[PDB]
Amino acid sequence: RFLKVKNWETEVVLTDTLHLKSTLETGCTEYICMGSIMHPATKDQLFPLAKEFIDQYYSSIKRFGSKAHMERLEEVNKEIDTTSTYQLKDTELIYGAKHAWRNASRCVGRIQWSKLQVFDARDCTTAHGMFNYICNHVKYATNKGNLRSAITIFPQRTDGKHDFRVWNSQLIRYAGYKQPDGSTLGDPANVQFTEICIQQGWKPPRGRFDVLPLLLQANGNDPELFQIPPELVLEVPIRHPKFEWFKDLGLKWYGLPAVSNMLLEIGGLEFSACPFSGWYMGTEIGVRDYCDNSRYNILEEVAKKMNLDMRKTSSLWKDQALVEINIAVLYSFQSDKVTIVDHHSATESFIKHMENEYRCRGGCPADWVWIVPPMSGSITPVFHQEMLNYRLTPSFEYQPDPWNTHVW
Amino acid sequence: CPRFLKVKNWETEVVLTDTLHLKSTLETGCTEYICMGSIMHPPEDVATKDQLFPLAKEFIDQYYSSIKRFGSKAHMERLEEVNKEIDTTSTYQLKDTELIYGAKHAWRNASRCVGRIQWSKLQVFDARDCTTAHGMFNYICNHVKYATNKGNLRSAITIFPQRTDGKHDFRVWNSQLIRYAGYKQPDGSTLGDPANVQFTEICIQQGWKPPRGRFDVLPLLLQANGNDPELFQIPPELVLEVPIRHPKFEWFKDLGLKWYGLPAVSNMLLEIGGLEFSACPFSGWYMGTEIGVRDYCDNSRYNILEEVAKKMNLDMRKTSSLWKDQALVEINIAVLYSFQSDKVTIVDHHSATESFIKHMENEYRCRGGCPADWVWIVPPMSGSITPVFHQEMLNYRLTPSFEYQPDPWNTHVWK
Ligand code: HEM
Ligand code: HEM
Ligand SMILES: CNCCc1cc(C#N)cc(OCc2ccc3c(C)cc(N)nc3c2)c1
Ligand SMILES: CNCCc1cc(C#N)cc(OCc2ccc3c(C)cc(N)nc3c2)c1
Ligand SMILES: C[C@H](O)[C@H](O)[C@H]1CNc2nc(N)[nH]c(=O)c2N1
Ligand SMILES: C[C@H](O)[C@H](O)[C@H]1CNc2nc(N)[nH]c(=O)c2N1
Ligand SMILES: [Zn+2]
Repeated sequence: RFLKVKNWETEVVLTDTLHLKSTLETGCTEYICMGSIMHPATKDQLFPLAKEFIDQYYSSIKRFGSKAHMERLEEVNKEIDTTSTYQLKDTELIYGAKHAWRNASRCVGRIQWSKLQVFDARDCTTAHGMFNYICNHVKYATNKGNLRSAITIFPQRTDGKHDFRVWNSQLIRYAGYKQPDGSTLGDPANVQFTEICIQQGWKPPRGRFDVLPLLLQANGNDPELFQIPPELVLEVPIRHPKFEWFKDLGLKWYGLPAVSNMLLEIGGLEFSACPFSGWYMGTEIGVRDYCDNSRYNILEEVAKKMNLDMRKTSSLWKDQALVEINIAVLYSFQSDKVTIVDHHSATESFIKHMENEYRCRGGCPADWVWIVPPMSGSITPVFHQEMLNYRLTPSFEYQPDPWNTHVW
Repeated sequence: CPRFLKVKNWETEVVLTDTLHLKSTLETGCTEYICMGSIMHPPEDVATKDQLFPLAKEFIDQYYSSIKRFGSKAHMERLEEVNKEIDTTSTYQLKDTELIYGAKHAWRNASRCVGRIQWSKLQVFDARDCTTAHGMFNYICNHVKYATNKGNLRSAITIFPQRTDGKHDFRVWNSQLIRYAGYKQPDGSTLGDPANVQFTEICIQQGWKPPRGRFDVLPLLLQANGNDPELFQIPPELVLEVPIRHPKFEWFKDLGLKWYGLPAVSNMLLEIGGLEFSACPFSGWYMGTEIGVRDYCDNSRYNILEEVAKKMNLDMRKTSSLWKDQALVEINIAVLYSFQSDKVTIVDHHSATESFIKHMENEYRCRGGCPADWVWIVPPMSGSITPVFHQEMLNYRLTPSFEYQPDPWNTHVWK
């Protein structure tokens, strides 16, 4: 069936055909919707999946059923038959990575999807190799503040006992320390990871914003610690354009958001190590990272310096402080010429991106729960935009944390 | 389908277990290959006898289970009595006790409502003896006066006769009992509430003489027994309003904004045991954001962000200054302050979302679940600093329920 989606602000109606191509389940059924749930090979499995991907690749370059296409099918078939897997061509790898981003239903930044620098690291064999590759990624992506989207792809999974993994959840994150008095210093999101680094030999500064070491696992071996050279770690001290006292809060963040714990799937092949990076939407830092109760939780401190009456919730003192923090963050990044996008501009771009995809591609899978910003929702255009969510491959998937799997 | 489904709160780590979804009745619109969770809405004929029996039995069973008389003599007798009614008259009538139970539970089952901790405290007004629009007007006026209660608002529903053949429907044509007019101007601009321009035009055609102001309370347009609808003015003394002022910004009053105290939705259909109540206005009290974010700041509504921001002397040329966000917060601060000052019941979005979490938890424990639509439950501003943002929810449709129905002017056969 052709499915329609309406924008209730502009009354624009798009028609979705693309969803007809998905073959992977979403978690919902006819009788129960799980749209707010965060997470609901063999030779015989592998070839149909490879064939599907090869087919859409040669279809994408307008040479479906070509001599080259047919040969590739045969090439891939023989290679699965004789090795229980196959290797992607470089062109395929790049096409696959861009489309995993394209298909990422939860990403509001996908207007950029085809500007992705793809680093092929499939010849890597050791944690030291991974560290070199990651350093180059970071240096290239940071670009002195003029951030550039990139992904580095390490060797595919083989038998499951020789996985490459980046144990860090992002390449750059701050440590979190569980205090004697039961509280938390630094980032409470990373307390467990920090403890593993400590246990593995990392000597913690025990400050509020200590950059974590890289913890890297190659070919299924024990992971090894590495310090990212500090000149590669671009950071922004947070200040406020009106409140002189804001800089006295001591807040800072890092410029490069680079998620490193997801799994890239292309044509049935699994890439368990594929750190990918872009640039920040301000709310990621200013709302979630700084103001989640289970994160840096700074609302009370800021509201106090703002001298706001904090006794009753209906004074909306949290909401006032939230906006000012997010102002400061955008101002700080912009003053230091570090790429950042505000949630108005970002969501705006995403609506334009949806219109592009519906025209040229017949749809765009999108997850309203994640696309709508964590503040000021309904004064952004995506709030009023009906979206259809469905799962297309290639894709980025969640995977279990390595310390639950690995035996040393 | 699995017997136990789990939901997690990502802030508190609390994990709840849902068994109530097993009692789900109609489809959600999703399939296993697509999710329609952000779609707003995923023939003139009525239920046949065969369609009607199992729906009635289902409801009667559920009623007697609730009062701990399942399998009792009374239960079996009521079953038999209902069965005979349907067989000889192709429909049946609810007992008052059943009617009150069904109405309370349609609210309890309303996945999009954040206010459901209050569900058992609902004043049900039985208007199934109503025969004319004048009578509907009498019932609606009494409802408004009772629910308003001089500002100490009390939740209530008034239930007009159920549907019979579908050519004799009772309808309130208004979408809410109390709403403001909108008037499209020859030059393309709108006066009043742009959301209501269509309904307003209908009223004007029906004879209404419009004041043509910014906040003119609309007349009731009331359809009894399938007849042409009739106009009635609500006695202005029955319409509680709050002028919007600001605890710090003295100039805020000069904006001349006000809103009405009583949110009373009147265009939904109540379904109980396969019976359809097409006219069933229900009312509660407001969450601030319903007025301060949506009513006032939606672009296709009153759209006041700009004018407020200018009076705040904000720099408005760069979106990254968050002038919209800054203005939005102050507007919502004003609304809560004005209502509280005038002692009209209102709830802020922090308090409401916290109550709903406690409510949900209690429902999971005492009922085996609580259907919730995250896309509607999370407030239109400051989402993640409310506890519902981090709460996984399962959405599914239980009966009795409130349902959408077609706009009456689109279907009505004019006499
Ligand atoms: C270029 C600028 C980008 C911006 C502004 C952006 C923005 C965002 C935001 C705000 C989220 C929600 C994050 C959260 O709340 O945790 C997100 C999710 C996501 N992004 Fe993007 N993103 C960008 C680039 C990219 C790139 C380059 C990739 C991959 C090559 C990517 C893949 C993803 C994926 C897979 C998710 C969802 C992960 C999940 O399911 O948990 N994004 N993005
Ligand atoms: C008592 C105080 C109440 C509060 C604070 C409250 C709050 C809300 C809010 C904020 C919404 C979202 C509205 C929107 O964005 O359009 C909503 C929706 C809804 N409420 Fe409640 N509500 C209350 C009482 C009631 C009552 C008494 C009923 C019925 C007996 C009810 C039934 C519903 C239904 C059916 C919806 C969703 C309508 C739809 O699907 O479009 N509510 N409520
Ligand atoms: C409490 N937060 C946990 C939610 C989360 C989990 C995982 C994983 N695995 C991955 C996630 O990725 C979000 C993401 C991914 C990529 C991003 C890029 C490339 C840029 C950007 N600005 N934000 C991103 C944000 C998020
Ligand atoms: C502008 N978009 C309108 C979306 C909407 C449509 C319908 C219908 N039909 C009914 C709706 O009801 C929302 C609602 C219903 C009852 C409420 C009560 C009883 C109290 C309250 N504070 N808000 C309500 C809000 C909303
Ligand atoms: C497209 C989207 O489903 C639509 O804008 C919804 C989103 N969530 C909402 N949530 C509430 N409470 N009220 C609404 O009117 C809407 N509108
Ligand atoms: C329970 C709920 O699904 C969860 O809190 C989600 C809601 N929406 C989100 N949206 C974004 N962008 N990021 C998130 O981490 C979340 N968390
Ligand atoms: Zn769904």
